[PDB]
Amino acid sequence: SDRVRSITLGNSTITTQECANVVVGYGTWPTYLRDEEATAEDQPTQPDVATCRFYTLESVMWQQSSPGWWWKFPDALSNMGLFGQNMQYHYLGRAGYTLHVQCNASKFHQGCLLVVCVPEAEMGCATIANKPDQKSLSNGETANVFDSQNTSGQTAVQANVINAGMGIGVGNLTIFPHQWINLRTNNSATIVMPYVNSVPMDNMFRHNNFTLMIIPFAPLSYSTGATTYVPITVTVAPMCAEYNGLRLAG
Amino acid sequence: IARVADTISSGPVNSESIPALTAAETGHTSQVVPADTMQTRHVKNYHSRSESTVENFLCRSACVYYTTYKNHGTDGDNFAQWVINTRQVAQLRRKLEMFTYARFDLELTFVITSSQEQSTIKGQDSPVLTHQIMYVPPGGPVPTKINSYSWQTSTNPSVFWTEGSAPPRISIPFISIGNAYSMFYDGWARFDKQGTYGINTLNNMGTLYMRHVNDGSPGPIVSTVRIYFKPKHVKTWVPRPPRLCQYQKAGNVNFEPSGVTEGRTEITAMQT
Amino acid sequence: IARVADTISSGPVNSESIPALTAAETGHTSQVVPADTMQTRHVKNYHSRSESTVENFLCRSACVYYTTYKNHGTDGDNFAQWVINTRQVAQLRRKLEMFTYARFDLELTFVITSSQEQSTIKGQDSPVLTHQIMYVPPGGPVPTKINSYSWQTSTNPSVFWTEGSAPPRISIPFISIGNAYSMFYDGWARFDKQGTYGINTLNNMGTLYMRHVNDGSPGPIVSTVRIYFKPKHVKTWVPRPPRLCQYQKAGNVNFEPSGVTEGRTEITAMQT
Amino acid sequence: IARVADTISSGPVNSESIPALTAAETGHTSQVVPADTMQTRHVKNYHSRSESTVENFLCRSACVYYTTYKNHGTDGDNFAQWVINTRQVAQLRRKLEMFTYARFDLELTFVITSSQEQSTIKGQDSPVLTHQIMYVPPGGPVPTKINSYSWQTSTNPSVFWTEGSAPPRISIPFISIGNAYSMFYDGWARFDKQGTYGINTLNNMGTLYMRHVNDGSPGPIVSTVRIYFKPKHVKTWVPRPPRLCQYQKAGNVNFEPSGVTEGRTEITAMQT
Amino acid sequence: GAQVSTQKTGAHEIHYTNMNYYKDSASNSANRQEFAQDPGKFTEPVKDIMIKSMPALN
Amino acid sequence: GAQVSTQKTGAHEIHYTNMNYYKDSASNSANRQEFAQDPGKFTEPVKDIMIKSMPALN
Amino acid sequence: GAQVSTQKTGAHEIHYTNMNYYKDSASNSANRQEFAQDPGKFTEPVKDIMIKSMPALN
Amino acid sequence: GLPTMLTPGSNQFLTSDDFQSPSAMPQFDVTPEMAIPGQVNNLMEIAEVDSVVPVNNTEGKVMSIEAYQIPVQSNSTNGSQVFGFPLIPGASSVLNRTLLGEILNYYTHWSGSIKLTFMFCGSAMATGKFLLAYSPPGAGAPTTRKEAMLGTHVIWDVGLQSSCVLCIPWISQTHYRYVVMDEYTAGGYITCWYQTNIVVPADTQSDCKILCFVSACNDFSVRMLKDTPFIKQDSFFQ
Amino acid sequence: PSAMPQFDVTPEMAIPGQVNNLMEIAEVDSVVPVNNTEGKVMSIEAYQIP
Amino acid sequence: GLPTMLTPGSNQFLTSDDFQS
Amino acid sequence: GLPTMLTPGSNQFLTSDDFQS
Ligand SMILES: CCCCCCCCCCCCCCCC(=O)O
Ligand SMILES: CCCCCCCCCCCCCCCC(=O)O
Ligand SMILES: CCCCCCCCCCCCCCCC(=O)O
Repeated sequence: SDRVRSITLGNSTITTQECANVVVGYGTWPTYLRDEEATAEDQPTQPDVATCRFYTLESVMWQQSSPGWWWKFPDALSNMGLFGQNMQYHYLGRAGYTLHVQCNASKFHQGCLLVVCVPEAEMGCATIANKPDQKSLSNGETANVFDSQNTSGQTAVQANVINAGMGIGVGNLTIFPHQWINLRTNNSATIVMPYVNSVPMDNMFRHNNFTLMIIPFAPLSYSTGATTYVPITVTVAPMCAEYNGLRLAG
Repeated sequence: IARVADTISSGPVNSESIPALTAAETGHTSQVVPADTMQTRHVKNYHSRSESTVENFLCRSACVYYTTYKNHGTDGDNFAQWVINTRQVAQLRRKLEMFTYARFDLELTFVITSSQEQSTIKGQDSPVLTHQIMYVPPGGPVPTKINSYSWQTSTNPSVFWTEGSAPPRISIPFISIGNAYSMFYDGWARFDKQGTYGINTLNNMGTLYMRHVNDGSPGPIVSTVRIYFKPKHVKTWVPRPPRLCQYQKAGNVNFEPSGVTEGRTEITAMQT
Repeated sequence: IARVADTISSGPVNSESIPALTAAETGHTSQVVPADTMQTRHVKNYHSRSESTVENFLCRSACVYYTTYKNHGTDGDNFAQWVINTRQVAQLRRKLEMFTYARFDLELTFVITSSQEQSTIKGQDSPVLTHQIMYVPPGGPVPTKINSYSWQTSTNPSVFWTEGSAPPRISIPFISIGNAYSMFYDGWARFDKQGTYGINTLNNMGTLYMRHVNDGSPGPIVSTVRIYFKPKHVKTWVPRPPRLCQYQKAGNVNFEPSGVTEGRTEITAMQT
Repeated sequence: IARVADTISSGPVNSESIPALTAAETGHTSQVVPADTMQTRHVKNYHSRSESTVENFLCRSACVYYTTYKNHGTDGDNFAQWVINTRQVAQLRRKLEMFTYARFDLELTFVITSSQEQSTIKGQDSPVLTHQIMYVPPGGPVPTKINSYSWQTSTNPSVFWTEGSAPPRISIPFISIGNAYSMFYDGWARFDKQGTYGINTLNNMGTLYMRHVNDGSPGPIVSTVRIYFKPKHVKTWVPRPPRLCQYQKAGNVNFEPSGVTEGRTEITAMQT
Repeated sequence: GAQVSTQKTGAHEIHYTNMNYYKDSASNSANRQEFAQDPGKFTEPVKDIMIKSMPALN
Repeated sequence: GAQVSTQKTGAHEIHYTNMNYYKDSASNSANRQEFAQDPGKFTEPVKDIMIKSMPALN
Repeated sequence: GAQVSTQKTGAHEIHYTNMNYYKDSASNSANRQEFAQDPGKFTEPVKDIMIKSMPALN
Repeated sequence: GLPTMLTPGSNQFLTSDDFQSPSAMPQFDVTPEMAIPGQVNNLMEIAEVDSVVPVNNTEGKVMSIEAYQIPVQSNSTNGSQVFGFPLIPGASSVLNRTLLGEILNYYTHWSGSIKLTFMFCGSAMATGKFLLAYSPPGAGAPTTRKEAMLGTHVIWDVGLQSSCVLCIPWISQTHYRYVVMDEYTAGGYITCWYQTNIVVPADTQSDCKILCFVSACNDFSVRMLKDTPFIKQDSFFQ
Repeated sequence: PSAMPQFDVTPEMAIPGQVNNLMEIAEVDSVVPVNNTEGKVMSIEAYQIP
Repeated sequence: GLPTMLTPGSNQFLTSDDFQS
Repeated sequence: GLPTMLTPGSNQFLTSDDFQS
């Protein structure tokens, strides 16, 4: 019924039988730049199916005690095949993203997570008079982990979950496009995120357009004898990718 | 206009329709209104939503910054300077940070006041003071002294004002490099990510310089200038959660971990 | 227009009509005019009733309140504050209390004056003072000190003014919770009737805060601010008997029992 | 309007056309645009060139000159004078010298300030000062004293101003002998080439005279007047290379030999 | 876009103009005028109409 | 060459004029007005339309 | 007898009035406007016209 | 020149006004607009978006994720209380920092109806029923389900649909209520009681949580702007 | 100038007893304290003519 | 009253001007 | 004469402006 969906992009298809309706940006479906809104003069590269296919990020295990996980996108996909190579070879680029987050469990398991995509998710440092390290902010496809308590270190991210890493209430993250995975309701959630910026195109290494956060508001809980290994896996595909400024690779 | 939705009368219902139940997991709000849960009367609600508009929320002149300068000092060091930075002020910063991106014109007002310093000098009667405020864009000549040629101001805009007149006022058009000002920047200045990280990488909005344009007088005077900002014609995009932590720095978003609400005795307690 | 009724000529009458007699018990006034009691001449009375209109009666700027503050003090305690309360002033309160309910816009004017305090300091020559008046609605941040961040005023309305300029002026639109301001309230704040009783249960109109925006100077100064109120576009309902007792409190209607008129020697005496 | 040229899409090219090569020797620039060298996309470039217009470049009020005078002195020698000369100021001169010839009206603004001199006098309280600025065209009567009849000003234009008022302002129409003002003059005043050489041979624009119009008071005062110039309705011809050497004299173009650029380690170095 | 109305004058012996300069009606000057009166609600609040020339009772 | 528009008034109980004096649009006073709202982009960002009266699932 | 013209606005998202109060044209405010450009007198001061796509010589 | 007279209020600086002024940069070319997604024209577009309510405000749970969870369980008795709080959006610890609260904290007065969404987050094999109810002022909060049920209420059947919405109607003697706590504009109370027990099969955890979300109805507005008491500084940030 | 630009003023309701002019009050009668014997001023007797 | 702003040159006496009085 | 009110910014000298004189 409306619980079943299938998405085909490039050479990859994801079929889901128990899912939420698809959340779409701020009501905007991703498109290519118009002549009216353009900067760079060179004819852009449009890899089409070469990069618009789905890629899978490293899976994580959901513990009953887990505080949550996050990824930054332009960085997360930097080694993802040709998407990766096209950003490694260009000064400017643009793409939207389809984010499909999966976590199946038996009917006897309970818990619930927020799946949210947040633009410009600039991070605060655990040490006040300092800035966070590059590896504390992103590890490519490896998720970073939120802390259950206040954390510390000179280049550490203040990862305490309750402030979402940025000094806001975690409970107010629902402003941003989001969807929930409630184990009694569905196995997956889908968010479509258009490119959002102050500029038509940007440098894909210096700036992370958005961060994906997975936050367990209701921790995983189960009876004994039930399966103890319950993974969360994330699969993403760029859309309408465009590149400008072909150059010596970085 | 911008009138609040009114209320439609609603009688008893016995049917298969289920406005009461939904799926929050889907990422949208319920559209349920009182007519769907209880019997209602018609209400011609004439209330408007004008104060909720973005323009009204932001168009107030906030104090952003203030500094001081004196009419006496060492080797011409009698001027104040301030790097434009709207993040040094807690209340305005908070309001502005509600939107990720914004495009607006900015109206400025200055309030200039002064006072006497403790002195042993008799005969301090002095003429009315006139002040000069000059804006130097990035890369312009810089004052190093109050009597420097850098104050000639052949191109750089500036304002001269005499005490007792209405406070100075001026309009600044939207000036970004991009199509909006960013409130947040999840990135680095450099490609090797070795420069600073965060919003301050985009802050290259110039500096104000301020001084008296009178000569010195034996009676020492200290002056204070308050700079006020009033955004106009403001269009905003992508709202964000308001901050719960108190601000620590103007150059970043570092924060002290903070709880989400004041506590109470129990979950059923009325005394919050 | 608003012309007074004129007079119709009236000749001798001999009839069964009895305009002279009525029944006061019925609760209405007699409509008898001179043409009904004595022979009259025609009079084209051209007088109007314009000054009797409610708008003219009330639209005058009354002093409501005044207070003071100094340019020196202890630990930042150099500001004045005043809870809005229109019942602290005897003349205005009396006029306003004539109507049970009223709906109006209010225009405010401030008069700011200052003087020198006795001092032993020589060299008191000082720059012109500028004052800040800020309004803080119920629940806003509150100043505790003259240099508190609470004075940033990012949203709260405020007025800055320099001495020698025309007195400050501003318009406040009707702001009640209900559809009229109540002058009287025969009731309690709480359902158990354990809170206060009377009109003060509705008074939650915010507070004004006032201070100098100069820095301090060795010569001590004391300033006084008078706040004036001028209701406009005033519609009123349900007139009441004017008070005979003198007011005792701003928060209630307690009174000293008072007679209804000055006495005299006798009921036939001409000397009242 | 004044919109920048837009960009036309351009596909692959294989032909005898050679937009890439030319002959610089011919004295004209290449007209090559990106569509001629690389494949392009269409770009609707909406940028304008308004700030590049000559009028915007020059119409700013620059400080040109300032001088001083006192309210006490010897034998009436209490006035300032200044020969009109726009070459005494480095920033304005530089901008003006970019064009060989120019025709414009000039708007003037004066900024007048004053201060106290060190004194042993008690009782220096004084009335507000009023200043007189007078222009004397070449050949007019000249002040020799502050109380000279030369200040009667029956024809010569002048401005009287009291401190505390807005700064004085006045418009001067284009006044050249020729049809444009020359910025440069490669010639001599005399036919035998025995007079001066260069631009100063044409400078016969009159002199300003300035003084107080109060009488003297025991408390000594020194006043400073800054004169600002804002060209308007400016038409210019024959652009010139901007100067690299620093100015030495207002009366000529003598210069200290100067290099053409800051150096660097090598021709392939990125660190300039 | 000013309106034109009359000045109050003495009876039995003139226009002025009025432009609004603000976006808020609260900024307008007082609505002084002759209006109208209807004292009957306070002087004759009676269901059964009395006739001036007639006895009040019966 | 002033424009004429209305003042905000209370509902369920007027014009003013506005001339621009500057050559730069940045000099104009704030664009305060009722505008319009479209909350659906934030409250209902969903591809498949939900019906208020219907079950969300199936 | 004011003239009405436009304000400069941003491209790809208004009138103001201007009356002269003086008898001398020198009293008028600056003639700021887009005007027009003709760079050819400085960039192509050549008798024999060059074609962008062609060799400069022969 | 034209004879004029200055009125009171001349040469004053009002922080809340509308006047024209000279540009610092005449004929300045402003960078063109682009279609950035997510344009906000009005704050109600934000107030109508829900957020999760920190209902479990046990003092020791304030800095934990647990603040957002409402604990429920299998009970040996009927009619027990699940939760409750007064309806004071601009003051109560339950609502003051939610998105609706954060916007209201910049206003003095407010009016309109409110929605509360309750999402069951227990196992799929778990079922139960709850009473969601609102009790207008004039009586204190209900002390038993029997009393709670006499107000405005919804019986929430936990089944396939995981979420249920309780709509709080506008009931006031006024058109507007105060944002701040106030005795005159008393809010009334919102409570929840068990209707039935939470029933689970063997080898299922009976202990489970419910999340509550809050947002404004289409009929909602505010009256005047104020600063907010949620932020403070001692000196300029650096 | 308004302190609160574009302020939404609470709607009117038809409250009975509207007064447009003070003569609407002056034309309403009251009882005259005719018996102003000095000792009767604070008594109800002030309104009685014996 | 009508909002106005004073320009530079206010309250100055020019010996060469044209105003009504 | 015509009632007027002076706004902020009166009697100030801006080096970048357009007024008649
Ligand atoms: C001396 C008179 C001229 C004054 C000119 C001052 C111009 C300073 C720049 C103001 C705009 C700053 C906008 C910052 C907004 C942001 O980045 O979030
Ligand atoms: C600092 C400038 C802004 C001043 C704002 C002050 C607003 C205070 C409220 C005034 C209205 C009071 C009406 C009371 C009438 C009544 O209840 O009978
Ligand atoms: C006292 C009031 C009147 C002031 C009259 C001052 C007129 C001085 C002449 C100004 C024009 C000078 C133009 C020089 C330009 C050039 O040669 O390059």
